[PDB]
Amino acid sequence: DVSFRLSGADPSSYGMFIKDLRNALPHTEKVYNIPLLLPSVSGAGRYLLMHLFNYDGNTITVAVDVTNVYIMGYLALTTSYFFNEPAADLASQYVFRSARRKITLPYSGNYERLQIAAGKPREKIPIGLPALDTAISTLLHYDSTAAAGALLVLIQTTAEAARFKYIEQQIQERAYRDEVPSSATISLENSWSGLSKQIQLAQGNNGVFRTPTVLVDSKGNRVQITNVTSNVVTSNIQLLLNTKNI
Ligand SMILES: *[C@@H]1O[C@H](CO)[C@@H](O)[C@H](O)[C@H]1NC(C)=O
Ligand SMILES: O=C1O[C@H]([C@@H](O)CO)C(O)=C1O
Repeated sequence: DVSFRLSGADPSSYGMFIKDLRNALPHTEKVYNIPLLLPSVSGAGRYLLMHLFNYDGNTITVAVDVTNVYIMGYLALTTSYFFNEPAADLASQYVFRSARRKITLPYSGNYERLQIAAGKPREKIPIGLPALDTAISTLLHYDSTAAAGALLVLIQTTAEAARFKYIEQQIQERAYRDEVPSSATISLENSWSGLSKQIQLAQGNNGVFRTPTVLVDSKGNRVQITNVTSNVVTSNIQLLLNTKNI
């Protein structure tokens, strides 16, 4: 399991948590020195438990699929909550089995469905460590509209930061003040699968991408990523989605 405590959190301790989250995910190989997540994992071992505590020290446990860093659901006190999707249904066979009841959220976990539920695109939802405190607090007691927003914050501050050092850094800058995510953040989030695939295909193409990946950079400019010498690959991305799962 991994844990994170908002009380006393600072950029350094958040960065530590994110490192621990990345290190909790298994891989047998690296591709251009980036850990390649497994194609598949059998049974219960497929799910990592991330214990999160708000500033007041109340906690939720979040279940994360170690093959794709997707959040399946979470436990708040004696009640479990899972997305309305086959993968999370499965997860519910293995995790939080002693919850007194299980709620299926009225939406799947994809960004587009969460945004609709939350009533706003994530461009307009501030993120940061205080937003994460708020999100944990929201999730402690069921409210599906509010939870959609809290889940968007939760996903981006945990899984997306684990995937991209740049997003980790964004959150670090938002340690004590939330701000909407930069376009670059959105762009990386949206491109993780595509980036992951091209990086894997580049191996056999001398580090060159079969299809270039268009992103938004730190300056708010469009950039075209063609090969593994880009900073996106050498410095930013930290985990690759197996092409088996694309
Ligand atoms: C690879 O990427 C670098 C960094 O963007 C760029 O300057 C260079 O032209 C590209 N090289 C090839 C072989 O495509
Ligand atoms: O395809 C997606 O996977 C994650 C989701 O599973 C939650 O982690 C996400 O946000 C998407 O849009």
